[PDB]
Amino acid sequence: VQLQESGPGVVKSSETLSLTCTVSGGSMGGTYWSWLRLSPGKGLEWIGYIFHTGHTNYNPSLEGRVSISVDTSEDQFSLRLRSVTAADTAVYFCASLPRGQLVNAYFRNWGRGTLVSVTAASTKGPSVFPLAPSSKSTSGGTAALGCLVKDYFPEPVTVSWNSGALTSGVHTFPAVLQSSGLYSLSSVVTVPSSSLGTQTYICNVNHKPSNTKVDKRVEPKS
Amino acid sequence: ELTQPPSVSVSPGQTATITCSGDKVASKNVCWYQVKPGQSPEVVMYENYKRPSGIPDRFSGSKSGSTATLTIRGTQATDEADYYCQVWDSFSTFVFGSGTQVTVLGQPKAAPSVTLFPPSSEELQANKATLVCLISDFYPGAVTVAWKADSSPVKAGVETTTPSKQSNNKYAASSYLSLTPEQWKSHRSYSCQVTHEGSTVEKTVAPT
Repeated sequence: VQLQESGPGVVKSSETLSLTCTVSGGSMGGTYWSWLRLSPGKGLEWIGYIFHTGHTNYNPSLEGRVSISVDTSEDQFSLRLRSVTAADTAVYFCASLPRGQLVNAYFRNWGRGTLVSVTAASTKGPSVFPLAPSSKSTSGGTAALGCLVKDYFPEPVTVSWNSGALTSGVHTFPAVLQSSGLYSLSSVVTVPSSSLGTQTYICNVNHKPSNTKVDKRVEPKS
Repeated sequence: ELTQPPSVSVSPGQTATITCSGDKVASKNVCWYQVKPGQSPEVVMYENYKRPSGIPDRFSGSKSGSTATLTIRGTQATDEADYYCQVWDSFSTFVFGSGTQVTVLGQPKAAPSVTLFPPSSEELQANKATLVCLISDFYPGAVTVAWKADSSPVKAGVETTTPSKQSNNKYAASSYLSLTPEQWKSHRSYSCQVTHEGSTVEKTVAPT
């Protein structure tokens, strides 16, 4: 017996997530067919379960926001989670429960796990801010100056430095999905701090999804 | 809630003990799941000490109580995972642990480098403020970020990432703190605080 789920990769905020889950190598009866999810900040949690008869049991914490459908015809069971917020961003699994006494029970036959992110619906251009040179950087040398690419959607964003003529000492950090629904990454380069004031540093940000290209010049403070 | 030690690290030889120590904890029955990224979670212990089908002998543990413990002897590399404990509840049906990250080196532990950037003047001219905390070169990849305004902790407007493997075989992560310029300018100092293993690094910036 396998278990494989599916659903949209992305869900726009305050809508209604909708997933389905397909069983293979067996039949539906005799087991509570459950939905769960996993994310840091909330840990692992049981969303709900359904029986092939149509009868359900949900998580109180959710509840009135969750609807679990079912289909005995085509070995599937569906999830429907309305009024979605940033907290609902998680890795969603479907699993199985041996029908019986539930104290001793545990989930078996988990699925691979879909991955749902709560976003902002519309394509957004990034704001590019300079991160003025500082020190605590990899010794001296030596300073670390960067670029903050804030509030963009969707991914990806490309940050090069001085049009690519600069590769050594470049650390571009992975983005952050925010409660906003918008991404945000930072790209910092480490340069000889003897070269400040004279050598020019520009981060070249490309966000093809919005056809935006920002070349931000990073000056030292004064 | 059922509290668990956020991270547990162990050399490939030694053993690892994980605790679930909540409130009920749980008058008898406890179960443990192993979770690896992009993989289907699976059981490794149930009731208290029972080992399911396909579980090597090194997995073990039981309640004291009131506290269940999962113990892995001679810890193998494929045992690197996130472990969660679970009990039945009268009302909630199922109550899960906070999760523990069992990392299992790997390589010698690396201490995190923290780099804190204050808001740019430009961003402040756009009526936004964002403090950037960049953490890099740390092993294992399990840290804890906490923000401080002056001395008071901060929970609002904080967005931290999941640590990512680097080319250095080490981990990197960022944390962002969002503020209104008024907030930024009104306080005396803000501080990014990074706890990795037992050690912490607290960087601090101030409005000037």
